[PDB]
Amino acid sequence: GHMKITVRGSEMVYPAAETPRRRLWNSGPDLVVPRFHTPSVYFFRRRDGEGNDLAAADGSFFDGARMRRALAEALVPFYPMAGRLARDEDGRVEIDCNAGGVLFQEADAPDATVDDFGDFAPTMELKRLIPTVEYTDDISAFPLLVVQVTHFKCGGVAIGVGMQHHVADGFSGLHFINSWADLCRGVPFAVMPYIDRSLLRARDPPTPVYPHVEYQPAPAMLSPPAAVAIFRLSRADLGRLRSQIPAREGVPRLSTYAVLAAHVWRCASLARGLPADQPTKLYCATDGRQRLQPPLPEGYFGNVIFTATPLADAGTVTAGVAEGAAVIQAALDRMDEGYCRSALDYLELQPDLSALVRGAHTFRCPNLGLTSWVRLPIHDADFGWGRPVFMGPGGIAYEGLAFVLPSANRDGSLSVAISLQAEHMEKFRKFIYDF
Ligand SMILES: CC(C)(COP(=O)(O)OP(=O)(O)OC[C@H]1O[C@@H](n2cnc3c(N)ncnc32)[C@H](O)[C@@H]1OP(=O)(O)O)[C@@H](O)C(=O)NCCC(=O)NCCSC(=O)/C=C/c1ccc(O)cc1
Repeated sequence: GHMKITVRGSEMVYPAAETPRRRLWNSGPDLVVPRFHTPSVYFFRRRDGEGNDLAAADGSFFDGARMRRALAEALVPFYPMAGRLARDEDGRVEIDCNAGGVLFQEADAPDATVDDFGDFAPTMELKRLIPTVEYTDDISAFPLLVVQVTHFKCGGVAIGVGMQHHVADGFSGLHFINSWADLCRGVPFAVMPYIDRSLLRARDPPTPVYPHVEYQPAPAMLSPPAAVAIFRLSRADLGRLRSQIPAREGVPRLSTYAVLAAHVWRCASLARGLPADQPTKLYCATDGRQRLQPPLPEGYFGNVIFTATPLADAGTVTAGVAEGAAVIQAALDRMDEGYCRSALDYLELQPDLSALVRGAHTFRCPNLGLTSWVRLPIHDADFGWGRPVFMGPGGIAYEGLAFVLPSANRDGSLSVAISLQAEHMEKFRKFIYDF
């Protein structure tokens, strides 16, 4: 259906104090992440478990003025967020820290309730909860951060975030949002951001020592409307799925990501009807912070995304989750300090990094992307009126792109949010539970 959603006011929000005016150099990983405003949506319920109103003692519940004041404070240490994209003399995209501000707006949905969104699948209707950005040829023209706070008939609220990917990855993006939340809640946030990105500069001279398959063009089909859905697997399902894989003494244990990813990859491949000899490539975003040595400063503010790309004939992936999980874990296992360091050097040698940008052509059939949010603090944004009951991607712009989401409660379930061709989704829906 098409929900009535009325925007009651838009406002640019600026840092509430002096911030540095500068150009901020972007690292190779900053430049190869997707070129969108990464969409996320938060839902907050007006009543708790037992039916108590979650409004504060002063009657507030996501009061706009308060949120904007806290936002302005947050933008002082996180000042690149209030910047704009630009290019350096060489044509390399950078951030112009010019305190141009972020878009904040409020909306009302007078006839819809949080419950109407059901499972919170990242449909184009869910995307309506994030402000829309008009992309022209002037890359400096739009804010890097847009936010909408939407109020519902039930008293509940959605916060829709869109964060231009050059500025921050998951950890750094949520570091900002959660810090904003902390300020709004009336507590100082624990970790000041570290802004300079030169720590991720390549070595001089660059000395790559791997082919870096992750930056090579993805396989094409050997010589359509995209559906979106979300699927929960209970702790017991994930257990049973793991128990299907032989775990023998002396064989290193597969990660839950590798097992689940093998399952998703196998199901998508079967649903797409891939022949056994069709190559297929799975794109796995990997956090460099856990891999680089010495570790980066705790508050490093930027992208530290490296990419693991298992690649196999569809025959290997569909033969079973055991075989697919092994291929994925091997690809993950490659992602150590020396590999991530080599990748920085490799990216430095490229004449034009915009060519390596991951987008529609990257994730589309016969390939796949599976971005884990399992260890991101997506449920910690408490602005003063409680923790969210759901957080997920606002939409999924590319076919073949999927997310692993952790549960908002303690049940240890995981959900897979995914986009596939409509004809293929109909099969995927059945296959993901058909084990
Ligand atoms: C993706 C990998 C390869 C797979 O891992 P994962 O699903 O994230 O899970 P982990 O494997 O790291 O952690 C799970 C394991 O760790 C264990 N564990 C688990 N939490 C614990 C614990 N607190 N204590 C101690 N043991 C534990 C847990 O038991 C579990 O064990 P096991 O079942 O044996 O696998 C992992 O290495 C990794 O790099 N994860 C991070 C990937 C990442 O950075 N994704 C974000 C990309 S950027 C993006 O999407 C941006 C979004 C965004 C969003 C909002 C914005 O505003 C802006 C942007």
